[PDB]
This record gives sequence, C-alpha cells and structure tokens, in this order.
Amino acid sequence: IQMTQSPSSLSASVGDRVTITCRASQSVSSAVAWYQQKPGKAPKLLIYSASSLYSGVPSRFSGSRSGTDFTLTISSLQPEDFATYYCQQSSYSLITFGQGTKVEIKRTVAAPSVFIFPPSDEQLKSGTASVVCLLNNFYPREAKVSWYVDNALQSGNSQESVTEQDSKDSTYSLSSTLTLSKADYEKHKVYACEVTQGTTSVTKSFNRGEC
Amino acid sequence: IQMTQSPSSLSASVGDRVTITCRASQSVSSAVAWYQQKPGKAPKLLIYSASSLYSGVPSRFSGSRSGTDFTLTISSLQPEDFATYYCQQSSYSLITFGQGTKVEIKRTVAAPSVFIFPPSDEQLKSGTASVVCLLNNFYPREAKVSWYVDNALQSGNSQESVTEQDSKDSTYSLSSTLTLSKADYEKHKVYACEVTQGTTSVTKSFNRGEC
Amino acid sequence: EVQLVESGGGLVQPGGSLRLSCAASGFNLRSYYMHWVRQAPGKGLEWVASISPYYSYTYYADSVKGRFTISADTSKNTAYLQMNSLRAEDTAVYYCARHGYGAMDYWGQGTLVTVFNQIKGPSVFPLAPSSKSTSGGTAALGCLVKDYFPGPVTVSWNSGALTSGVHTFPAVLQSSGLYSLSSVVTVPSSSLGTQTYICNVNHKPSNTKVDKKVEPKSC
Amino acid sequence: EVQLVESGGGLVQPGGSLRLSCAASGFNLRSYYMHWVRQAPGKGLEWVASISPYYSYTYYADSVKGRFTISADTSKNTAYLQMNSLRAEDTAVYYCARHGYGAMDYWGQGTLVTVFNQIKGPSVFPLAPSSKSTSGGTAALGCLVKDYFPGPVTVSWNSGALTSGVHTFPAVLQSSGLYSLSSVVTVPSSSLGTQTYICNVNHKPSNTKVDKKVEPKSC
Repeated sequence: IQMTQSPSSLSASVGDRVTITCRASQSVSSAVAWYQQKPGKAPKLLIYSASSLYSGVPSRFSGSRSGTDFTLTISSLQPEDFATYYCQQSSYSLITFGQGTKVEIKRTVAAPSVFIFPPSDEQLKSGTASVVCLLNNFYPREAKVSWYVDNALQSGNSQESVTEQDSKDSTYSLSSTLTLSKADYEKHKVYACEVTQGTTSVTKSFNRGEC
Repeated sequence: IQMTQSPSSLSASVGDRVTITCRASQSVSSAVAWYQQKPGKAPKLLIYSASSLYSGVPSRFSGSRSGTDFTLTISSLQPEDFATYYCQQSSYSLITFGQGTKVEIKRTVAAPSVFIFPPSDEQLKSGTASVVCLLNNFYPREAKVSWYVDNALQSGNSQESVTEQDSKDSTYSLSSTLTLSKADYEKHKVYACEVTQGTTSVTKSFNRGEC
Repeated sequence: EVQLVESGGGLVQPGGSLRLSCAASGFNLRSYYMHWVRQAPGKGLEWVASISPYYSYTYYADSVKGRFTISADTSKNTAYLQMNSLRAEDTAVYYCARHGYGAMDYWGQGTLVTVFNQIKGPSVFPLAPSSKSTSGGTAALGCLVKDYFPGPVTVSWNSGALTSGVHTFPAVLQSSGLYSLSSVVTVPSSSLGTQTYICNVNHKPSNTKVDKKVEPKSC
Repeated sequence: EVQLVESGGGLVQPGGSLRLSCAASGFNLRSYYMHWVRQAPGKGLEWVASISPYYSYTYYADSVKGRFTISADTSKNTAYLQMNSLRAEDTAVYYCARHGYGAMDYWGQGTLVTVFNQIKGPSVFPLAPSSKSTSGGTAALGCLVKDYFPGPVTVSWNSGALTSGVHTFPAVLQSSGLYSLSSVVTVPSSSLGTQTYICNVNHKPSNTKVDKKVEPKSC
C-alpha cells in the first residue's frame, strides 16, 4: 500500500497531546508498526500490530486503526519525544514506509546566553586562529550570527553548528567558529560576535591584549 | 626468494641487444617467468620456465638461467619493445616478483614540430577558452613549455600531457592546454607558446582577430 | 545482547560493485526474517530487500530488482547485500534489521553507500588547422575532449582508417574534477583542401558517441 | 575467448570492507590455479593471494594474512577477493590472473582500490572561560576538537560525571577535508575557583584519547 503519513511535520509544547495519522491506500493487513528515529540514530520500534506497546516504550505512546487511517497518539508530550516518526506496513513481503512526520517541541521564546572565546595560546603557535561564538539555550532555532573584526564585517570564513533540541528545556545551542590565520589575528584588535533574533541583537567582544 | 632485477631502468636504440638480469636470493626452482607490462595495460606473459617462448611472443626475446641469475635477452630491440619488464618466481606457492626494469628506446635527438590552436568559436560561447600548444615527435622527453599572453608570462593555468613513446620513431608528443575564461581571452591579443629544449627555444603565436 | 553490526560501506561510481555485511550476535540469524532498509540523507525510509529463515526466500524492492542481491551465510551468522548497477538514487545510509512480531525489533548502526560525481558526457571541440600552423607540407589538426566523467573515452579518426600521425594524449584531471584530453593528427597541407577529417569519440560510461569534423579556422 | 573481467573497486576508509570480483569466460575456473596480483600506482608487482582448483587451497601474502580472504564460486565461474582491515599500502590496481604452466597466462583489465584521506588524530584546544564572558553567576567553558578524520570523536566532561549543561556540537567538515567540532558546558561562576574541568575526547579511529583541563585565560 501507499502509507500516507499526516502531517509532514508539527510542533507542540510539553504536555500536549499529539496525533499522527498514517493512511493505507488499500489494505486490510492490521500489521502496522510505528517507529521513532531520533536524529543520527537508528529507528526505534515503538508500537507493533498498531495496538501493542513494544517492551520498553513509555506509556504516552498509543496506537489505533481507523480502518485505513492507522494513528499514533502521544498522550503527554515530553521534551525527549522530539524526533521523526515513521509508520510501516507489511503486506505480502511488502514493507512500505510513510513519508515521515517530524516532531519539534515548542517552548516559550527565549534569548541565548552569548559567550566569545579568543583563540588559545596553543592554537596561535600552530598558525591558525579559531574564534568561537556560543549561543546557549535559546528558542526558536533561527538566528543571524555575524562576525566583525575591528568593526569590519567578516564573511565566508565562519562555520556554524547547532545542537539538537535539548531533551529537558526544549531549547537549542549554536556555535559559530571563525577561522583565521595567525598573521591575520595578530593584525587586528577588536573582535566581536553579533547575534540577531527578531527585534533583539546582542554583541559580545574582546580586545587583543586586554587581560 | 628475493628476485633482484638489474638494472632498474635502461635506454637503448633500435637494433640494440638488451639484457635484463633477475637474481634469486636462494632458490633452485627453475620455474621463472618473464612479463612485459606496457604503460596502462596488463602484464603480458613473455617467457616461462625461463627458457620457453609463450605462444605469440616475438623471436627477439629469449631466456636463460645463470644458476641464480635468470636473464632475459632481447636480440634485436624494436621500438615496440619499450615497456617495463618484470621477473617472477614460483616457489612453494611463493610467487615473488622483481622490482622491475623499465626499458626506454634511445633515438637521435630531434626537435618538435610546434602548433598553436586558438580556442574554437564554440568553446568561446560556452564561457571557457582553452588554448592548446602541441609538441609533435620530439626526443628526448624533457622540455620547458611556457605560456605568454600579450608578452605576460602565465603560470598555474596550464595542464600538460605527454604521449607514450611512439612505437615506430621512438619519439614523444606533448600537449600543453592553457585554460582561461571567456572574458580574459577577449581582453588580450597576443597569445604565444614557448618551448625550450637544451640550447634551442621556439615560439608560435597568434593574434586575436588576424585571419 | 542482540546486536547487529554493519560494514562494507564507501563510495562507488555508477555501476560498480559493493557487498554490504551485517553480522549478528545473541541470536541465530538463520531463525529470523532479516531486512535491509535504506534512508537517503535527509529523506524518508525505503525498504530494500528481505530474506527468509532457512527457506532463504529473498524479497526485493522494485527499485533494485535486477541489480541487488541479498544473501545470508549461516556459518558466519551474517547477512549480506550485494549492490551492482549502482545509481545516484542508491546513495543512502543502509541499515539491517531483524523481523520481530510484525515489525523490526532490533537495528544496526548503519553504514553509508555514496555514489561518485555522477556520469558526464564529454564536450568535443575542434583543434582547427591553420595556414599559420601549416609547416611546409605538414598541417596539424585535432579535436579536444573536455569535461567528461568517469573514464575512459575512445578516440579514433575517420572511422579508424586514419592511424598514421594520430596521437591521443593521456587524460588529465582538471580542477573541476572532470577528465579531459585531446587527440591530434598531422596531415599533408594539400590534403586540407579535399580530405574531410572526423574525430570519433566514444564514452561508454555515458553511452554517448560524438563525431566532429575538424575544419579550417575562419572568422 | 579466454577473458577475465574484474569489478568491485572503489575508495574505502582504513578498515572498511571491499569484495573484488573476477568473472571468467572460455574456461572452467574450477580447473585452474587463480591468482590475485596488485600494482601500487607507479610501483612494482606484488602477489596478493591464490587459490587451488577444486581443493580450494588458499594461499596469501604475508602483508595481507589475517585481513584478506580469497574465495571462488564455481556456479558463477567467478573468483573473489574480500578485503578488510584496509590500510594505506593497500592502495593499488588489482588484477586477477590464471596460472598457466609455471606462470600467469591470461590477465584481467584490473580494478583500482583506493584508501581515504588516511586517519588523523584530533587537536584539542581549551575554550577558556573569562570574567568578561562570566555572566552573573554563570560562566562558560569548553574545549575544541579540530582537524580529525574520520568520524567520530566521543567527548565527555570530568570522566562523564559532568552532564548537566554539557553541549557537544555536531561535527563540521572544514575546507581542509578535516572534521571538527566543540563541546561546551556552563558552570557556576564561583566554581571556576575550585572545580577542575577536564574534557574527555576519544578517537577510536586513531585509538587516541585526549584529556585537556580547561582553565582561566591569562597572558
């Protein structure tokens, strides 16, 4: 069958009741299973026979079947439940999967605590200077990180990495790494990191030499 | 055994008598074979039992055994015989190979016929201009190809490829490809290719527009 | 405990050949239905193949039928996935899982299979002969092979009749990761007027053959 | 005619797994001694492995003994070479040949096996906490993981006791083809004076573990 999973994504705060619907195009095989694929891990079996809770699966998850619309229910959303969820049919050796439903955890909008790190004395001796800017425990995911060197805006020499959603407070975390040569770092004084969320922008800075 | 092949390389003109020696460290197994590996091809069996000529091998090749120094002999070197040659022992499932002896064909030193090709009308429309300089049928292998654009020397934007030795006249052939953008090619007039062998240097040229 | 370990991943060109391995521990692999599931980077789940305990009834997805082979070796307690005729879509993380009840109970860590820079037909440009190039009674012409992947390209001249003077150069790797080369032939300067000269380039990887007739340069 | 065709080549990381294939035509592969020979790019010939007709007595070179397996399948008339625990030296063009008389009569076209960008242990630098960074009673420190290959690196803090506030970032691919990431933790500003903070980075690929104690920045 053609497992049509609805919706393709959704966001819900902690404690919400979450429903994901998976509709089989034309089938009567009650054998339908639910899985949870956390980012970067293998799919974890949750519900089999579209009713039975695999051993070791939290209560909150429950399964049902509206004839063709097999539904997965999370009674009380926990921050750990953020993941992508898939539904799976097994007809005559016909294992078909749904397109997938990503679940993000909504949370009260919060600003990041920002720290800036000058490159270490060791890394300077090697010849490369990496200045790293940290955005800690903020929501939502999106932001604008800009690098400034002596009030001159930098571009193309930065790499950013964002953590997955925190499984306790539902917030993110981001690190922007600015890479420069030793000679370039020794040729400037003012290093600043600017972060822009909505109507608010914050800038941490350090001056080469100030101790 | 440790098949020590001597020499690691040699050069000889057409008609010369060529000898390659392969010495076994300590063996009595007469089972020694000779192969010819032309550049880019698979090893071709030449002599087996260090005396017998594999079916389809020219007369010129012959084998012998000086107790430990198994020798391959080419009575009348042909230009086709240019290749790398290997010797092979088969002790108790102990197939060991010699380091290898490359054979190049010496020839009367000759200068290359040089041609220069402006980029085609088609390649110009695509956006990239490739100017190719040809060095035809010269000996020895080594040369110095330099690109000049309006008498300004070019660097790093050229790629050269040299043919294997011609199996008839023993000479080489080289093509230097100079790659430039459409805009750069339209911004200059004089294009010249300079080749330097020993005491002689030759320069072909074309002027954008001259027809 | 019940553990599935996968190995054999890497990068291969379209076609190629790759045998993914899936070794099991804590259970007899001959006693369970075993499945192979792939996940394209940033995409959904697609079932690849399956095999039956003992009976060894192999099942395949229609997207791989005729290219992939699933086999199991009881002695090593390991299941395998042989991958031939690989394509761009075959780029995914491949997992091996064990059938439990009516689902997949245990899963492996998964190993990645990646395709190369994809096939690319060559571009053929004429190395135009010229009177300025014309040296006495010897003129030179060729036709350039540019930006092809992967190798090789077979270049011949005038359907293979022209052999004397033909020089096909070894392929280079341009900075764009694309192979390129050229083939040239020296011709009598008089033959420029009458003899037509066509280069025969064949790219079996892309199943493309180009035949360009090199001709005098003009304006 | 007697023809040996090879397939299964590609690029793999050190270790990995690769099964080279060698299909034969025009003769029963079960009736001949079959050999595998490798040639390093721009180097000599090295015999890899061998197998006996029917008896299937496998012989190996000392440089591969314990990592490579040679096997033949009579049904497909094909001989195989399984390659595990791959290293940098294993980069070569691999041929399959048939033993004739006391030599190798026929040869295949050969397929290339290439190793990756080689293993590289990570460099660990301290993300120094500072009073300027110190926000109220919350200070931030970490220790950077730079220029490692391949993945992954396991980063923990204070032998794994420190878990609250630890944030290990996903790895990036720098322009040098080298993986890099960082791990940070937020600490009480008072704890800077007394609590020592060590990052625990482990690189199983290189079998290297680095433990750096992040400390206040100074001059």
